[PDB]
Amino acid sequence: RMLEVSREEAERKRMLDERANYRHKQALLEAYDQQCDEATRIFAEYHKRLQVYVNQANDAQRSVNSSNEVLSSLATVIPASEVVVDISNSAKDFIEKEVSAFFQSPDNSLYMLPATPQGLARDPSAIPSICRISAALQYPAGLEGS
Amino acid sequence: GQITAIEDSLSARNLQMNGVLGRLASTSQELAHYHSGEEDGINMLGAFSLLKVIESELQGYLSATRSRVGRCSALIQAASDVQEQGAVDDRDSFLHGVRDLL
Repeated sequence: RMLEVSREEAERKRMLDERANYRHKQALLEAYDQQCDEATRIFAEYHKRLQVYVNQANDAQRSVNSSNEVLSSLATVIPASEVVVDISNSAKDFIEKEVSAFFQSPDNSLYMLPATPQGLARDPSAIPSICRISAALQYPAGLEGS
Repeated sequence: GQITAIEDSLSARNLQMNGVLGRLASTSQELAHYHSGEEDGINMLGAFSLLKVIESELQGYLSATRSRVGRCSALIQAASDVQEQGAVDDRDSFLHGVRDLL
């Protein structure tokens, strides 16, 4: 009649303590989306063409400027060599953000679930909910919980 | 459920910026050129103004990579609850130490 299993308790820390501060993760998701937003910020007015350079302006607008916009010309050199490489750095930092976000965006949102069971999160303190309050909690994990 | 939705937007924005990784040099001189012809016939606003955003973009990128230090903070909760059975039985092994009182 030891039919109590405290796995509910291990999940009682987990079930809805995430929602008690549901907006901690959204602040971090804003930070993760910030690189998406800041990339969107830098792709707003002049790089608005980049949204269609990827599809339509690919073979048209890149090469016409190199001749027509200088044949018409010959106060137009200073800022282009400083910001675009930073924009290229942003693209370099975006693909690596996406690789990170493919393995980090789940982390911040999920980690609010172990907020209260941060002991269950951290290695040196998950034992209490896996050993101490577990002489019935380990029943579902009977093979694991000897 | 919401973990995949944000990643879907991430993956979509990752896959529609696929070419920009090697097609972002198009603005290196077009930004300069598409002002040059008009002013000198007889665009700098995007170039100058955006330089401010990159510093904010870098700081936003800094938090993206700074969280990689915390990449092992969330998934461990399900992982630690299982893989630590060596110490789990150890703490209940001293329990077994009590029972064999002889």
